[PDB]
Amino acid sequence: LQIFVKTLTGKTITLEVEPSDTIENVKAKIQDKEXIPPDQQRLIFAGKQLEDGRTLSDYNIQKESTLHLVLRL
Repeated sequence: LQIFVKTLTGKTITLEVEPSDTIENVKAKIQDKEXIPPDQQRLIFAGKQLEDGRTLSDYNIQKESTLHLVLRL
């Protein structure tokens, strides 16, 4: 299952995930690609900010869905 993540600076990060992954698991993939501690990340999907104990399938995040990464570093 592939999803995209866009950052305020511009660029896309593409992630390999699983439908039952937690948002915490998705932050840990972004931490692997970008060096950013999970507590400094917010992920927004279609307007709505994602909570770390919920899963992608909880929010109906499907293949080719786009998440927006917002930082407070």
